Amino acid sequence: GIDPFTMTNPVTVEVTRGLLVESRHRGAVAVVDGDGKLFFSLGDIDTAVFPRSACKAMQALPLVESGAADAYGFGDKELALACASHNGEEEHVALAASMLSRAGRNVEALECGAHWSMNQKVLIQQARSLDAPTALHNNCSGKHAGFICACCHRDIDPKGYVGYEHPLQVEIRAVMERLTGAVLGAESCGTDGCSIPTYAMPLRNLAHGFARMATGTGLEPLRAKASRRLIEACMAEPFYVAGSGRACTKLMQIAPGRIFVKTGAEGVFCAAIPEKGIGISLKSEDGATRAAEAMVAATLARFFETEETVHAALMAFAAMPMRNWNGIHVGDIRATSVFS
Amino acid sequence: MTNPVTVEVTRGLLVESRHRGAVAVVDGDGKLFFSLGDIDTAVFPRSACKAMQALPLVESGAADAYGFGDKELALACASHNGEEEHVALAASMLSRAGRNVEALECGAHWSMNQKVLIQQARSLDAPTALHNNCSGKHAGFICACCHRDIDPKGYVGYEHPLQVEIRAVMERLTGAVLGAESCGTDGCSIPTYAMPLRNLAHGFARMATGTGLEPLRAKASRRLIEACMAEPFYVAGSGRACTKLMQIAPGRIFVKTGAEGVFCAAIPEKGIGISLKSEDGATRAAEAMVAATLARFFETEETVHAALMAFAAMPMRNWNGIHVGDIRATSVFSA
Ligand SMILES: [Cl-]
Ligand SMILES: [Cl-]
Ligand SMILES: [Cl-]
Ligand SMILES: [Cl-]
Ligand SMILES: [Zn+2]
Ligand SMILES: [Zn+2]
Repeated sequence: GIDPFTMTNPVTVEVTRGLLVESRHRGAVAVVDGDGKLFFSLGDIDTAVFPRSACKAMQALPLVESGAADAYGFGDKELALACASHNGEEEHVALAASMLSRAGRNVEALECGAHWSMNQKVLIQQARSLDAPTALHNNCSGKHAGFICACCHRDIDPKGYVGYEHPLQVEIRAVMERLTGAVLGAESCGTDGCSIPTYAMPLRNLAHGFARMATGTGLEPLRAKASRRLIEACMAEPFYVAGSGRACTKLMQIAPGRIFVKTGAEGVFCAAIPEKGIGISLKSEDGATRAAEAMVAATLARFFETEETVHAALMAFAAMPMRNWNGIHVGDIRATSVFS
Repeated sequence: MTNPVTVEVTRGLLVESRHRGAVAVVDGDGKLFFSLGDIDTAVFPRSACKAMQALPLVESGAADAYGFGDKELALACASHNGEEEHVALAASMLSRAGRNVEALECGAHWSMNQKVLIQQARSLDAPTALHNNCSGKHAGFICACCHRDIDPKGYVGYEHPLQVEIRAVMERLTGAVLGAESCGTDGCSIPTYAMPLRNLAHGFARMATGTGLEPLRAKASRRLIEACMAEPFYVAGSGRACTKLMQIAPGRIFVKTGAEGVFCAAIPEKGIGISLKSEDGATRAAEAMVAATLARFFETEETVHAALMAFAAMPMRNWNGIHVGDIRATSVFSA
């Protein structure tokens, strides 16, 4: 059932080995329509959680609403990259560089720092082709290029754009408060991996914000139109949101143009299904990506019970097999029956 | 019974993520010194019990016949990084028995340490079975077989004599019941048996003290525990928690990680064995937990206590080097 106020997270994902549960994850999920009505919840959807990268599409609204995306000729690939936690594959790097170039800037304008890919196969490619990663390899480089472009198009100096009272960060707080109805302030702020603010808010508000983006409900016309554009871009070019081997990219290849998903660090996922009018947010309590992936897939699957092929493809992510170094099947990562 | 929150991960002013888990600290006589959570539910030890699985290599006489020292014994007890020294040592152990890389049945994998992984990617097209974190343990298994003229082919199999012997050793050390219904296949394709954390901790306390063990098993157990503490690079490697934790108080603390958030440990001078599990399987939580549990026993040795608390409460810095939060064992470890 639905409890807006419980503080207790149920077991949402089991990891088996042999015939026994070896590890278990707890978590919380909110599913909300464009009007804010709760369709499904699990666990604590009231305590503030940090969305991390899961809200990058909300943070991309300045890039679109300012007219910068249109002025620089950005299409679906650039918008998807601005919404991305990308693998740092060379396609992502070259596209981020071209976004900066069109605004008259380069990698030196980035304030996010560098890191090696969090995808092991891409990390191996990076190690073999690079002495060290650059800021363009950072998973947030498309988001940050979007920030720099939003500033340059408006003649706002991008220097310091990560700072709490830089005009860009002022604007992003206002956007996020309006979309989500949450109160965003220093007491709920932390610093993200890319050195910008990240604001903790209840999962219910996060899901409602995505439901609004997906449906337009409660949004002024320009924000509704820009939200559609960002959601459609991510669904149209899902490699640019994540990349090779990544669950967000593959989830958005199951039912092309119909499902929006986005991961955040520490086990957050956000999602939306525009044709159903719904937004989803969730978090695995311990922060594991594998648990958040199984949870988002099991939650999405409930909306596709009438379409076997889509349902089966989503359930393949809700129940993932594990193989050891010899290829032997050893167990599975499975969403529990709370999702059924 | 719901396990308590053992580790909090903060960001800004707030707890961002939380881990639950269980810990058992048992003496050589089986008395429980300290526990958190449910220490009775069966848990897979994974690599945390490698030192128990190394007993055939020592007790059979194989280690002495092949001229093994503390480095080889530590490697037999290791989840190593697959650095060049680990690879060369596992190859050398196989060669003493008249075997080679082809005798290994564990498969190959890239290092689970990122810096070593980068070095491997730049120097190799692909890892070999020698790079597997379990290659020293498996070389030890093959040497135990060959020394006794047991055919090592199929040594991973449930009724191979080596696996029969390992079950008998581990049932004696831990008091647990091991059988097919509590068995799974581990990462290196051998059996791993789920057992209560209490029994696992008691087994390590028996290894560390000799209590309840026959003389040859007590002596071999002491040899293995001491080798690991004497050569802690060979148990794990550069950058690794198990190696650093065994460099804090040289010769005094034994630790061993297992996949899915297990740790085992022992403090021989206190007659203590330790086991624990992060319920969600996170390595970061198990590392903070083992450090905080060890710290309980060193509170009046300030330099040792401080170095253990540095693993119990770890800062997190972002890509620009800014402190963003912490990974901290909770107050239940100091209560
Ligand atoms: Cl609006
Ligand atoms: Cl994970
Ligand atoms: Cl007792
Ligand atoms: Cl015995
Ligand atoms: Zn970021
Ligand atoms: Zn192994």
